[PDB]
Amino acid sequence: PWFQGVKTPRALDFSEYRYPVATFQPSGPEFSDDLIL
Amino acid sequence: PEPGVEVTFYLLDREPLRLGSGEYTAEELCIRAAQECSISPLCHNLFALYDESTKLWYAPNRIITVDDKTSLRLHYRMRFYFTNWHGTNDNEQSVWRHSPKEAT
Repeated sequence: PWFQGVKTPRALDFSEYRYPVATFQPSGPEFSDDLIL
Repeated sequence: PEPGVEVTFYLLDREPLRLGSGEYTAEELCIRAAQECSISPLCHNLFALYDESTKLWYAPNRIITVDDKTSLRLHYRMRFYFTNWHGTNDNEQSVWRHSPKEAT
């Protein structure tokens, strides 16, 4: 039966690709100093 | 088999969590697993806990107690999934996050 049928799987063609979010840029300052009234 | 509770993942490189005592809440162990597997805080809430031997999932505020005798195996899995998240399926609209004034 299947001996006479040969065909590549249909889930092997690729198109338009894809893209996720990579990451977030780390950034933060610190410049506190404190006094009382 | 051996006495004790074990967390399990799907990556052989990450060693399983191991604990002998302590009185925990599911969110703490969840964000512990997240820290160990290095998941962004923007994405940790997609994950939860599940018991294969019970076919049930623990509550976010559920309390788990050890008594030097208890033992069970747990699975830190992602649960909330949305179909056609990708853009490969052109037959239906995909999904995306909102962006401040392309799609994220």
